[PDB]
Amino acid sequence: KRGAPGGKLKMTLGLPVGAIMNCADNSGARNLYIIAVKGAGARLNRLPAGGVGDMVMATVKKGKPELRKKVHPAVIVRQAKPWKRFDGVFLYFEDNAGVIVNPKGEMKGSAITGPVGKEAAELWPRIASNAGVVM
Amino acid sequence: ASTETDLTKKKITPMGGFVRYGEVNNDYVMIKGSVPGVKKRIMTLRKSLFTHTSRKALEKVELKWIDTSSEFGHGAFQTAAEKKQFMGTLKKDLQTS
Amino acid sequence: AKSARASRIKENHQRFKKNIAGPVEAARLERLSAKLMAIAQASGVKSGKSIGRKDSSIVFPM
Amino acid sequence: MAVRAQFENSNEVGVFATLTNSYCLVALGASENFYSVFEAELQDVIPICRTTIAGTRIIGRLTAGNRKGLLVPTTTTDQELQHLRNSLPDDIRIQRIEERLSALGNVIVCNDHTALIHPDLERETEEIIADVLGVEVFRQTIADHVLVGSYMALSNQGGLVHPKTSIQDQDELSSLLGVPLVAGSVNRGSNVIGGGMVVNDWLAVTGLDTTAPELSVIESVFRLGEGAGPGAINTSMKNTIVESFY
Amino acid sequence: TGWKDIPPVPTAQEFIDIVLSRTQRRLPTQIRPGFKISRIRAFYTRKVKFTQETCSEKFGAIISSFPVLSDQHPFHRDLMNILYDADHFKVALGQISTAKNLIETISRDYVRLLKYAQSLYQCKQLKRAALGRMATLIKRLKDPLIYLDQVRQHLARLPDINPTTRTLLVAGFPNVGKSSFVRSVTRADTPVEPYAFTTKSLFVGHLDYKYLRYQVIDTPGILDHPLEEMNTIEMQSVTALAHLRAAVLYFMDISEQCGFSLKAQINLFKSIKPLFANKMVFIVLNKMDIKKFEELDPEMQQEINDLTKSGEVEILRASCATQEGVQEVKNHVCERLLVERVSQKLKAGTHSNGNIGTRLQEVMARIHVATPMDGTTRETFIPEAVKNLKKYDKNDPNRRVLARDIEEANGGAGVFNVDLRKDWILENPEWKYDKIPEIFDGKNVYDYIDPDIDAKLQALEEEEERLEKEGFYDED
Amino acid sequence: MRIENCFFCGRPAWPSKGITFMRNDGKAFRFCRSKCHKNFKMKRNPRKLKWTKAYRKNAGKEMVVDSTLQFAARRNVPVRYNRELWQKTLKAMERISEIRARRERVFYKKRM
Amino acid sequence: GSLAFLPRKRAARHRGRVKSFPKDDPKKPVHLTAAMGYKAGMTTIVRDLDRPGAKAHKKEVVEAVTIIDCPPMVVVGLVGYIETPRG
Amino acid sequence: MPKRAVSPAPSENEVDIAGSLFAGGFQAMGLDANLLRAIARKGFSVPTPIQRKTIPLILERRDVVGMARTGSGKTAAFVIPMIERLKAHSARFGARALVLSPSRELALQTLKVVKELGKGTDLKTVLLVGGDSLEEQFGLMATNPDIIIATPGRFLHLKVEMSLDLSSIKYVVFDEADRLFEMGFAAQLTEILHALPPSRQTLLFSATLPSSLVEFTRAGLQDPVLVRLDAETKVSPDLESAFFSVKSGEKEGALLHILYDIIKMPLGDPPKPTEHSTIIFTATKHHVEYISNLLRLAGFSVSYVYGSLDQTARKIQVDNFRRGRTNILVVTDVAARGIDIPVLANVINYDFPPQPKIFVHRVGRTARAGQRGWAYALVRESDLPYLLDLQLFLGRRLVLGREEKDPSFARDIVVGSLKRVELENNVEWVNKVLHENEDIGALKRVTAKAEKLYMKTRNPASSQSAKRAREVIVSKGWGQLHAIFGEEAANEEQVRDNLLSKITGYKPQETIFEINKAAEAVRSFRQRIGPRKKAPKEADKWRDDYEVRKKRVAEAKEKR
RNA sequence: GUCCCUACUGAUGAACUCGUCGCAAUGGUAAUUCAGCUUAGUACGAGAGGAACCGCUGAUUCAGAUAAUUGGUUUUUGCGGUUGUCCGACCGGGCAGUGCCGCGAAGCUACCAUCUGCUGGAUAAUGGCUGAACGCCUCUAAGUCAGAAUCCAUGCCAG
RNA sequence: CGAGAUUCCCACUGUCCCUAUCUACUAUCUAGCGAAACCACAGCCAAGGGAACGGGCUUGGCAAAAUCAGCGGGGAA
Ligand SMILES: Nc1nc2c(ncn2[C@@H]2O[C@H](COP(=O)(O)OP(=O)(O)OP(=O)(O)O)[C@@H](O)[C@H]2O)c(=O)[nH]1
Ligand SMILES: [Zn+2]
Repeated sequence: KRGAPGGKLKMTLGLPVGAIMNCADNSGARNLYIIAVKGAGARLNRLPAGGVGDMVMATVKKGKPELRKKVHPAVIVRQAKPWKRFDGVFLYFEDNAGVIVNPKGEMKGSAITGPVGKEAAELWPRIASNAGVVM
Repeated sequence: ASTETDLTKKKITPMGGFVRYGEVNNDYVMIKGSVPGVKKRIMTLRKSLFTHTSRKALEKVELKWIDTSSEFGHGAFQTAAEKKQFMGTLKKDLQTS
Repeated sequence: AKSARASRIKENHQRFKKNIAGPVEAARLERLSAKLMAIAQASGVKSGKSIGRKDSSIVFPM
Repeated sequence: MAVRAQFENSNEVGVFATLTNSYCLVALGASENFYSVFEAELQDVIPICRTTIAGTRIIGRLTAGNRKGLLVPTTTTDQELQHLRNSLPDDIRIQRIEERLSALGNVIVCNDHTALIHPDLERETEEIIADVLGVEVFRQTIADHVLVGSYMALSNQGGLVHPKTSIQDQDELSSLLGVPLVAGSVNRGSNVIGGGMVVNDWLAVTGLDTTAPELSVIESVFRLGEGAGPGAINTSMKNTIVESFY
Repeated sequence: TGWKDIPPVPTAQEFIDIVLSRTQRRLPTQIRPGFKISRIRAFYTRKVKFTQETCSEKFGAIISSFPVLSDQHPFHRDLMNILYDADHFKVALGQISTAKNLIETISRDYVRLLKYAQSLYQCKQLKRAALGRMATLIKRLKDPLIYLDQVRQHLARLPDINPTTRTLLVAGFPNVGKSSFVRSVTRADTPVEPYAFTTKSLFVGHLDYKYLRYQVIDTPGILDHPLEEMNTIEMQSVTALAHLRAAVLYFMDISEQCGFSLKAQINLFKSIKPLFANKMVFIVLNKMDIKKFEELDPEMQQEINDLTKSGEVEILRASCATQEGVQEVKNHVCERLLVERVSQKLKAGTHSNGNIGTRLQEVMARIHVATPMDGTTRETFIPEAVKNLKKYDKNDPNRRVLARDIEEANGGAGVFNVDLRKDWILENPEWKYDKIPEIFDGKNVYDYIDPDIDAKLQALEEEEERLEKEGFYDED
Repeated sequence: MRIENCFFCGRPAWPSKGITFMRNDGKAFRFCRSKCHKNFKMKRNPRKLKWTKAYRKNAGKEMVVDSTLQFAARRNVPVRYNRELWQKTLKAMERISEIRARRERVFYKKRM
Repeated sequence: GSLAFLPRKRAARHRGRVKSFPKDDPKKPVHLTAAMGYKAGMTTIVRDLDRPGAKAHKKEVVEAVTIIDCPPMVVVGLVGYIETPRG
Repeated sequence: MPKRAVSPAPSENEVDIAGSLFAGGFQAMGLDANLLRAIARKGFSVPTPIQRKTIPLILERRDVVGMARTGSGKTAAFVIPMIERLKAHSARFGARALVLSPSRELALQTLKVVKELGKGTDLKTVLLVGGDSLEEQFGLMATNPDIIIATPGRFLHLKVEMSLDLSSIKYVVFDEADRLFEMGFAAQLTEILHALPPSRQTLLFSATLPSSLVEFTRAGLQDPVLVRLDAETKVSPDLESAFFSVKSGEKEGALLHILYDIIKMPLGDPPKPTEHSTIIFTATKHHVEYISNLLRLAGFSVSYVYGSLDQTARKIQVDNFRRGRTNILVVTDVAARGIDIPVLANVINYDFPPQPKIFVHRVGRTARAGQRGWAYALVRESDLPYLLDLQLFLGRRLVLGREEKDPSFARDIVVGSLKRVELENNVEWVNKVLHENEDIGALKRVTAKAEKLYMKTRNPASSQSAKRAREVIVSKGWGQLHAIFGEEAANEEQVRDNLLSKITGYKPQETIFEINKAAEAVRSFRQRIGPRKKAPKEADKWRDDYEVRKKRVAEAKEKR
């Protein structure tokens, strides 16, 4: 199966292609570079945008020398762009954060720093498992 | 506007009346979603030409409450009673009384 | 994906119409017509029973 | 007796469910396969509560509790608290707690006797945990991982622990708990035991991708089946473990 | 993993028809004499280049997709060699390369010719001539395509074993009962028809043995030929027996019903003995029910015991007809195989040095059992109900209701609506199916729920009565 | 559904009203309006701001004490359903509402 | 834009023509097919969703809903149409 | 997206010793007293052969092309005579010495060497690298340095911006010219060469001599003298060699077998190189990552250094290897020529080099100063022709399998097969890892695609090499055991494999289909193959630190 | 070696007495794809793996709408603050082609928000029924059944 | 107020866009005055019209006054 989440409601996607977001897990990366969003449609002149709970291709531009300049899938966990939730609640995060994930769903890291979105936690079970704060 | 969940005796019209329309005292129809036209305009309701093909129809609806805060601003007081109770007494009202 | 006008989808929609929405809309219109009725009840030529005349591009002028 | 079941298609039955001695909580789903598997394993001996916490699917990782009580976070609503209270019998206490660590199942792992908490847990939260759950609490990490509930699981008969835990760490952990412990893997080697499975005193539910050797070692450690396995069975078929896990 | 994902290859006429169909259909086709000569040559050279490209891509897919004989495990290389002559396969897959390369050579040749073409008829005849060259090349390639299609079909319909994994081979003379044994031990369909060469190919099944996978292979059989002359079926049999690192079972029967003398089986087994010397081998006396191990002659017993004398051989009895000992023999042989595998695994990592491997450290970490120093066992809460309820059985008619059956009766996944009200437990039953007030006068009814609120209201009313006596609302 | 209390502005924020912003250490703020959202973003002190309910509270302008104010508290232990309990709660809600109205009036009366 | 709605024309009548009514069969009981009101505005509601198979099933859902003020309508006439080869 | 986005970052390391067609103390070389004192303070007591051979030529003012590995002292070799020629700061406006280096790190290293060796002199040295302020570089040029150390692109940009006159430059140095050409600086290098006056002394220091570099030197240098690091191509007699014919599906397991038994490497972190010093040279960076991860899973102390690796990361890895914190070093070719490699004891080439001379360089990387070294090769059927080109280049007799009882592993090229039992067990464990952990499987797929691309992009062998490769494959020695496994082994496998040789040499009588039109085609085909005979924000009153922030704003306003 | 005519659309429009409610010839015509649950770890399968129908729920693109709620925009110059200048000073002013800074209604908006997107017949490849040519046979010759996102119309827009 | 403790950014470019600032250029209606270029006669479309010649002509499609605003079709080497 192609790496596109299934069963996701609409939201205000706020992470375009080529975005410097900060890293969440203890893999060692300091930031991830959104370069390609998996599952985005094919529209000309439209920059693919991603939201919480979507696996996005990421490249470590700043990080530990072991993990630097490395491309692997990663899923968005926190977005500072305001989005609404089916209980009619508009919310947004302080930063833009994602955790490095393999295409099946095994996260390279072990602990997730900071809070975790309910959308990411619900769409991916182990993010809920290894996430210490989800709100 | 009162629903079984909240026994708050109020009409469908929020605080201050509808903006640019007024206050309704009649039978009214509350329908989901955005609907073509603007305020004061005649709206023609009619039956569907064909029998329905989804559970969205013949899905029974149970309501909780209806937003009655003033739409003329970013108000959060549904009823004048709760508003005059929460704000307390004001000097102009005290001088009038 | 099958088109909205596909024969299979049309047949399934007809089955749904005849088996599911049918009785619900029937009972709905039954109570509606009942309330309609509640609200509603809430010489031949000289009498007008025989229909007469009131008060030509089909035939050529004569 | 451990059965392999899928919530929808995910093997993290521990993530989508919390199971204790006197009750078991199942998430609301489009289907009743998962609830039906639990009732099949438990034909109405204890209540099965179809619960949602804070409008979330992840009840297993968003609640933590034992027989004596259940703990749910601030984020849940009054409707859901009333759901838990009314569904749950009178013998069982239910409490909503205010913690920066919302994942209560993750930061809290507990049994009818003991409990383990996150290193950074608050003192007031610790004392409310203690008096609500009627258990004693230690502070400990599992293989240098802070999420004890996800990375490890408890049962009064025995426990399964993070695979990479050192021998000395496992020994001290087993001594402080007072129950037998074994380090092993679940869900075809998934490192997350607590997320992978949920276990009560007399049965277990795992994912389908769990292999037969780890199913057997789970049986032995948790004293399931006929109780023939206290772990001496694991030592007897060590050879199977050696070949499979080499 | 196998070789089924090998794309089909067409015959000569087919490949010509499809290649010419692509070059006809996928490109513009109309050109005019009034058009510029440069555009004419561009058109025709584009046609030629497209024909080259499609032919080259198809031949490249074919070659790079067929298996590379001398990079596979010796079992695989010799098995595909006996099934399919390796030298001849290789000369075929050769001709096809040389043919494709000649296609590209002709491609450049006619590209220069078209580039220096001077007229529409020039381009006409040049393109016709080039496409004729490729057509004739495939026409000569007619037979290799058929051969490669046949080898593709079989290599697709070829059993896929794992030489490394725990394996048990079953060998012997034909009609001894190998197929009967393999059907008894595993869930694999092998023809049990009673004629000499019933199975012309290796058959494969699988079993579980204390939660461990084993693969059982049934081989066709071997006669008294001294391996210099053989049928191809016996050759694939001996290749399996020689290159499959596995436990070996040799099935022989005391009754000569198989059609070979006990001396004949003895000679065959001593002939194949060096091929099995490294391994563990198990001679199984089948059909003991019709002819037991006692009644045959004492010197026959003596020679079979002299065969037993060696230390890497074992003797077992079995009767596949009634399944007298199939479970016991499989249990025992696989147990010894498991013990040997454990020994090898220990040695790999116990190699001389003094430092244990990281995998070995992990396996000790896994096998280690934790136990409290105090030696106390916590008291447990198992209830008598779940002690004496009945086990859940799907075929059982007098069954529980099940939420699944309620769902299926009342619709399906998206139809049935679950009702938590039936699961609600309340003091007064008709409490259920009642709405619960939530908000009232803009203040939360739940947040203001509290027991003894009657007494608290009485206290508040006393306080208000005291205030009223104080005149706490008078105007001055 | 539960009527939130606005952090900065104080007022009883309603569903579909206001925005929610939570900060990574783990704390969530519900803002009734963009006005209070922006006032909290700009690092203003709600104590310093005069229109804020909590300033009106700390200044003593809005009454601080009394059993009615101890009645308003977030409850943490749930209770089994009972029509009688809920209906006596509702009549108590009316009774408390008139309590709060009269006592706010008289508190302002002694303020002036 | 869509070709079914172009060229962009003004509405000839401010009211709005119904054009098509539901098909008639004699078997149903009698009923009117239409009604009129006036768009007053919209409000917000929250609802206990009862959509089986939905992610937000049995959860609070916030929606926007139009209010149409609908005073009782008065019957003042009947009309009889005949079917003809010209409609 | 960024998988081979542009190209495999390590392309190849092409060398052309045909560039040879171009043609004991410091006090004995008689340098100035101040330069001698600076050298003594730096600690250069005995000159290494590279500067011992080059400095007299540079003092004699001859153009120099120097074949020298990194770390031999090339920077000192071309700076000492430069300082000895300069001897003072010139009052006339105009730069006199120019050095062009690929990267800013190497430029900084050269700058540090220049400063340390010219401590005391009034020479003005400048650094012009990318990322620095153009205004600062303008100011430095206004201060008029005598020595310039720069990258080609930045130097060209500054020259174009300032209309700089280079007619006063008499000393030109090209540091790491092969790296310059690999990075593609050739166009602006030629532009700078054209801009420079003809009357200049040119030095070009490189580890390798590609054909493009040879052409550039021929076009731009006036009678260049080629100095080489002594016997860099002469294979040391103390080098022992063993080559193993291995299949692709068993090849990782064969590498593990060599590491486990042939070397008897300890597993785990080790308790100045080590006693084992296992280095592995591969073809692609994907191969480097795959092998490194597999070996760390196996339990080795592995440091990996590949071509396009981050500078700090490569320094940390090289430091770990040189200090003995790791025992294996995994490199292809580019990082190998880039980094400083100490004396090694074990060298293994995973992917066989295309060029015998690349092989010679990789085997001269070990067995130095009379110390014995070991070299193991993994050679496939496709890699055999390159092995044959290598044996022609080395002039060593070929021993296939066990044709000789005691072949000389140092003087004779000995090729054999590895032990079947341990080979199969390592293959099994490799397959188990590949099936279990998905990351390694993804690495396997990407390194397989990279290997396929490398097969397409690799330089081809000779027709005759292909020929006697066919006859070697026909010969029995290809499948026989290597001579290192023991005469008792030879005994057992000779007792056995002979009937196994008969099995492998089976000519089937008829195909199974012969056992239709397809069958008729097969029969006719058979008859045919019948063999031939920033100020703070304005203070807000409501803000808590209102007065403090107002004070900060006032202080910033006063500072301006 | 260099500004003309007119088709078309929209908005108007003279006379047919003015107005209301209608009909519909004609012209255009609109929906597309993917995903998840169940079926189901089932059919199949030596293993590995592994479907489809029915039913349900979402998402992409396109199209027509709308501002309940959330961001954005402030000749509402609304409220608060504030910079320097001169009129000797207060004063109120010119002042900075509307001074700047905070919050801000209404309106307008947003792939930065929400809603909606529909049914009958006839067909093409093909699969058939009956049955001649041709005493067997045959989907075809006569008669005829099913069948594609196809076509034609309804639903929709103009009138 | 706490040496208070912790977190984010700062580079260059002979690269692109936007916003901010400067200079310059930009303005409508009604009254009154009031030209010039150009003009054989007029301009719907399709096919045909030997000579790449169509606005005439043949056969058709069709064809309803008059304004304002957009819009696209024609005019040898
Ligand atoms: N009575 C008896 N007959 C057996 C037994 N095992 C095999 N047979 C006979 O074997 C016959 C079938 O041959 P297989 O079972 O296939 O023996 P095989 O060694 O596989 O040889 P093939 O027939 O060529 O496949 C049956 O008809 C049986 O009569 C046994 O245990 N008892
Ligand atoms: Zn506010």
